[PDB]
Amino acid sequence: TVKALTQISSAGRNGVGAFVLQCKKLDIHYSDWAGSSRGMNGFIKSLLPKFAAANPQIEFVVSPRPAKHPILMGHYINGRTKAICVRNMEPLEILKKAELLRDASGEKPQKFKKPVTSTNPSVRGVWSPYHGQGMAV
Amino acid sequence: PSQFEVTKDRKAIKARQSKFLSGEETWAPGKVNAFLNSKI
Amino acid sequence: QSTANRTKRMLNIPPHESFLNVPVEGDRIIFNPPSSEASVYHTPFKFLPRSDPRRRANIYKLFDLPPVLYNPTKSYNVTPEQVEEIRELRAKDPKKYSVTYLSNKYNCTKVFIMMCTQAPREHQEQHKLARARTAENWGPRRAAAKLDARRRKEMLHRGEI
Amino acid sequence: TERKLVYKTGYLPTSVKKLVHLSRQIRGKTVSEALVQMQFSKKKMAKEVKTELLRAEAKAIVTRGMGLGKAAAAAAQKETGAEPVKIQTKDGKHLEIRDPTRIYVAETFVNKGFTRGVELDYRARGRVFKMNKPTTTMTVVLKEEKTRIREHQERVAKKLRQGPWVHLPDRPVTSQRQFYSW
Amino acid sequence: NDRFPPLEPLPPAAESLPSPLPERALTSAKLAALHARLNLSPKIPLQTLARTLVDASADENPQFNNANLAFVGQTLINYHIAEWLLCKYPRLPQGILFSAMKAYAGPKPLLQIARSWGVDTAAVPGGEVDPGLLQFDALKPGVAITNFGYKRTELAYLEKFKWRRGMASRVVLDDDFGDVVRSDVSYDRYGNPDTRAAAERAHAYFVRAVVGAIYAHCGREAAKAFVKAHIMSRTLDIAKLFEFKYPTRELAALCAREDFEPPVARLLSETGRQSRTPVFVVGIYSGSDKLGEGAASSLDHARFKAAMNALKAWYLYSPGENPRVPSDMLEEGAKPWTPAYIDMGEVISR
Amino acid sequence: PRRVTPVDKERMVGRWKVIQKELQKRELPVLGTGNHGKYVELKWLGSK
Amino acid sequence: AAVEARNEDWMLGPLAPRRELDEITLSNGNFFGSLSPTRALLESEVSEE
Amino acid sequence: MSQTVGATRLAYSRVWHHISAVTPHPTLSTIKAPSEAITPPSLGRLASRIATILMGKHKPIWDPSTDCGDYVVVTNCAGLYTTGHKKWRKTYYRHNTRPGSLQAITMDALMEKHGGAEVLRKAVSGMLPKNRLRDKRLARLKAFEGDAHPYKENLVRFGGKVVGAPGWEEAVKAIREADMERL
Amino acid sequence: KQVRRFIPGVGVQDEVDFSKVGAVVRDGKRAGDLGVRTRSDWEVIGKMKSVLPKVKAL
Amino acid sequence: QPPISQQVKELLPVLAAQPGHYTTIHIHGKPYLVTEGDTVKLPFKMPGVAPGDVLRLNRASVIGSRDLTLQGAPYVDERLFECRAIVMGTESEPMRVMIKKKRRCRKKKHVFSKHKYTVLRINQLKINDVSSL
RNA sequence: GAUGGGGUAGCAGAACGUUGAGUGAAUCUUAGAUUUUUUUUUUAUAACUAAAUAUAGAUGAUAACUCAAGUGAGAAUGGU
Ligand SMILES: [Mg+2]
Ligand SMILES: [Mg+2]
Ligand SMILES: [Mg+2]
Ligand SMILES: [Mg+2]
Ligand SMILES: [Mg+2]
Repeated sequence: TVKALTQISSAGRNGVGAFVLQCKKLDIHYSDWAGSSRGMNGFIKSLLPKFAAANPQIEFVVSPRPAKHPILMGHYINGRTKAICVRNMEPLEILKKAELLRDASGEKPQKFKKPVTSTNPSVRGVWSPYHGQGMAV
Repeated sequence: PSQFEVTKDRKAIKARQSKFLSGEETWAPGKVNAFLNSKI
Repeated sequence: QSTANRTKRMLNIPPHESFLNVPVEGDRIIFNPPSSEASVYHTPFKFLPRSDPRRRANIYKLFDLPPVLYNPTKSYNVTPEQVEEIRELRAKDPKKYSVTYLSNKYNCTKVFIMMCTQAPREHQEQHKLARARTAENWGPRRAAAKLDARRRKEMLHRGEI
Repeated sequence: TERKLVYKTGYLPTSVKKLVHLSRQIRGKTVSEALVQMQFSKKKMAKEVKTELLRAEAKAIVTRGMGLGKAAAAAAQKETGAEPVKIQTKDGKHLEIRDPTRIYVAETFVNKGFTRGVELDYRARGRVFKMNKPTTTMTVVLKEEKTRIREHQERVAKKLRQGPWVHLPDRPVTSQRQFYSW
Repeated sequence: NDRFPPLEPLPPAAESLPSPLPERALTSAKLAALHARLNLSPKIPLQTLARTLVDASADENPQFNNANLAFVGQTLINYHIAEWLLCKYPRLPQGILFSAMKAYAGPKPLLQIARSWGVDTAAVPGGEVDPGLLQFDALKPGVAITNFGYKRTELAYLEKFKWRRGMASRVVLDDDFGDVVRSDVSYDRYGNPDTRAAAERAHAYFVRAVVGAIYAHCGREAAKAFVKAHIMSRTLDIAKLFEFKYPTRELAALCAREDFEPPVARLLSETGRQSRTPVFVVGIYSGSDKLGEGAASSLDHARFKAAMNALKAWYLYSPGENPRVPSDMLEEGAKPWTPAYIDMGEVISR
Repeated sequence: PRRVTPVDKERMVGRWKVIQKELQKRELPVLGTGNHGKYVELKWLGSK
Repeated sequence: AAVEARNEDWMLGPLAPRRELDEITLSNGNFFGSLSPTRALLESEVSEE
Repeated sequence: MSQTVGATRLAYSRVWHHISAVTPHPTLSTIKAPSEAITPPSLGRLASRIATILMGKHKPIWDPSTDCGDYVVVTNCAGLYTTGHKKWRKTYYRHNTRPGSLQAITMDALMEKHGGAEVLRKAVSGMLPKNRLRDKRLARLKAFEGDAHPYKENLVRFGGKVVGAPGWEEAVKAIREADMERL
Repeated sequence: KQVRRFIPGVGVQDEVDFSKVGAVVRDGKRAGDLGVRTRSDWEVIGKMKSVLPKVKAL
Repeated sequence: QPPISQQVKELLPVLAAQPGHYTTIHIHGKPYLVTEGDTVKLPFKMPGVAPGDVLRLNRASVIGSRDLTLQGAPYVDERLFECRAIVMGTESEPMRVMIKKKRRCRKKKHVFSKHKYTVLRINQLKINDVSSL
């Protein structure tokens, strides 16, 4: 007799079959008064239009935020955010910072430990002393 | 604290203590601790 | 060690000698049976259908038995008439004509006696109580070990052990 | 759901090193047990702790409504003939609770207070040192037995959730290498 | 007021409507991003992708909601996943087959798929919310999608007196996963086990309606490609869905059915007998062929584990990892169809 | 064109219309401080 | 104290304490909901400004 | 990471190995010809082989933090093989921090009080890492003076044939041949 | 396979699939000149309420 | 092109017929043992790639199954397998500070390092049919 | 497919921060300015995101550029 377990579900592998960019929204805040936003205002007029036209899967929201530095706040599918203050940055520095939020995921930064990350079982199995030619001391 | 002359506030809390314990009075929650518009 | 790079070298384990005898002048396919337990997806040839073309001699060919642990023997020593005798006796006096007494009398297994007849509901409740009274005599240390033994069994049949 | 009273005593003429030991004594005990231990203690502050503990029990009953289910408790169990609740504190002490409204000392800590006074210690060679006369306060958190029952049921569920012990555990291999070693 | 003019112009009757108007979908930046995030064909307008986000609990009209779109998509998802399991694992027991389907096209995975797309929900539905948000009211469970199951005349006793329900009938009466059929407002409250089921249900209907939208606009092949890209692409270990009862009897019944020699357990290896953590490696043979093997810290457990692995090997037989599906013949220009392997059925034992 | 405030965010998600009825039901201010006046206990005593 | 009382009433609900029956506050000697004669009569001498 | 995803139960299990201090060892002996001159493993050469088993360094999953070692049952430790005059001229020392309390004993005198098992324990003990796993690993060394020991049922087997027995290699090969009849 | 991207100096480079080989880069001062879908392109798609997949395809 | 050996043309179908397969790809000479569906986090920022780009990997030293293992002398012939990856994005580590200091010298020089890493997803790993070659 | 990379005494260049000042009768703030905390992100002696607590309309805070210094402390048997 075989009883079925109904607590296990399938897991998604973003990239296999279909790809989905993790960055889903980009909040672009500026200031018409703060001098630290002179570069941000230029990024919104010179480079943001073409950058947004090339990333139609991201939602761009340009809203003023007077009395505050300019920030680039990205929202990710995992539910986290990443805000980068771009005060006193030139337009091309803003673009390089915006491409960082696009290419990035919401996951927290982690030190480099292992290149490969796998969930499927070993093709050759795991070693066992009871499945070889034995060992004589 | 053992030698503080018990004031009138202390004598009033000891009388109520005997009423709640004896069963003469049924304890109820406060109603004048704060004047909230929610009343919850 | 002082750095992660040095720690990686002190804990290094070389690859299997099979992968060390690399080829030269061209590619090569070698037979590398690993010392590991195989998955259930490596279906034995006996479980493959007769149509499945993948059936084929062992890879070794393309290039006594161990001790007995459990070999039971089924027996049928009870007749349709003796089954009725087991039923009337079990219901007449379930205390005297226990399943062990009927098992030894008719040369059967204690299970088969329970497949032919069941004691009255009254005799069954006292059995569950007797096992519950002896359970309350267990301390916290023995009651926890008993529960662990009942969970390992369930986990085993779920593939978790 | 759970009643609680935080009571801070007055300033007692003693030090922290002295009063800390009387606080740790009544910690975890019932108010009745703590009062009996203060009545028969050889310490001088035990008389003050007993007075302050009776004051705290009065505010707990009048202001918070604690310890007001003893009559209804006895009828629930003695008439019914049911078995009271058996729990085990965090220290491991076994208890059999018949009244879930019984007040007990849940938390207790001592705090340093203002300096009572200064005494000059005149020593040899014309040297003078200032001795400080200390004051300290004790804070007791009174709760009902419902809290010890809930906290016990949580520790039991946590132990039952950690799974059983298995003979052959699947311990992980932590080092990754770009080849097969077997 | 004068200092805070509205950001998105809306008529005064906006809040009165249950869902935003269709034309409003043409001014939402969330929709346009969602449409491109899924690489949907331009044949699917934004007004249609907006209709896939309105649950029947937010708009009771047969239109403007997910009801019909989700039903068509559910039939496509369930069909493509069913034929795919019977061609990859033709020996799966019926119970394991129901769980495998529910593991791919059930409310749990579809909830994860909808979240994998970056679809946020609206707090409370209304004509003022962004059309790019999933709209539904978790307080109203009186909405149910049409299915192909029937209500059992003994359902009242099934739930109360624990009456028995067989597996052979779940294919005709119960739903596609074996589940029986038919199993002012104040927001000062917390969640509930019912609101979670209502929310999980809303996300599922959305993923289904997206598939139904692709089918209505693009066609059949486009729908199959979408299902095959976001659903069948997921990973599931079916071996972990097996729970055996007396596996030693089921294996003996299997060998008896196929006319194999009676199974005999043999000790292939052992160490640590008379210790605290021994290792008994038992292998079950039918004659000279090794069927299964299991290693445990007890002789009985090692014998049961060996029989379970022998039964899994029988049930988890797979002709191939990417087998042909009968749906491939509908696509014109396909090679002739080769008959697939049809199993007799799971073993029924004492 | 202007700053996006918490009120606007609630309006986008639809929660604002639910917040108005509650605050109004409890006679609490919606977008304001009301008609209560500033603290005066220290002012009446002569605080500077 | 009113900041501590409003929060306590919001969290406890049916267990809201009866503060009107508590002892006086030794910091000032006043009962619950009671002012001081100096503060109710405003007998404090203020600056000529 | 694929190579480590699976069941590590049998890799971390404790295997019970066996070795006799009297049986010639063509690998650990220094004399390799003629066949009649091959000796058993000398005291230290045997101890170096055991310390490797107790540490688990023969395993491809070895890690020094994890105690993945195995057991080693040693028999016939009364015939412990030694070269030169170690048996009568080697000395073991001992001190307890008290001046004058230096205890000395020769190998032959130590084998008279605690047998050859203690001579082998000291040799293996010094070959193990000096850390908090040294006492556990050394405890898994099971040294006995004769052929009798309480672990004749724990020794690893393959088809009922204990490793080191006459025909244990044929039992192993017979099991692997029957293991290739599968996909 | 290179996805659509924006080069600061050149312009917007459309998706190119070198497997079937076409890196066309469009620059301009209007959205229509960049080679992307605009709000107008979405409005004409929505007004084409008559286009229908062929019955055979369905 | 150099024809495949008969020993490889005979056993490759047996290699591709087994359930699972792994491969050891080489990116800039460094090996990575991966399988279909695995995620690779390279210790460097690959220039000229954005999330969504598809790469064709063509330097594999080992392509094997449980029992069989195909070995190439420098590498395996590209005609025998098809491995493809997709760029998932770019990750970063937390800023770490290395303090360079000598004894009896107060100057503590700081070094701030925050490196970026490109992440790939192996979405295809199949063995081709060589009955035609 | 540029070249270069340890550092005391010491020499040199480029910046950050603190306090006050000018633009400033400026800018922003119950649709929450400011809150010694916590948290998040960004090559980062710094700022930023968010959270919690309290509640100000200016004797509040503030970008940018510039001006001037009682301007940066684990080390003086240093002082309080
Ligand atoms: Mg004198
Ligand atoms: Mg150098
Ligand atoms: Mg230098
Ligand atoms: Mg703060
Ligand atoms: Mg100093």
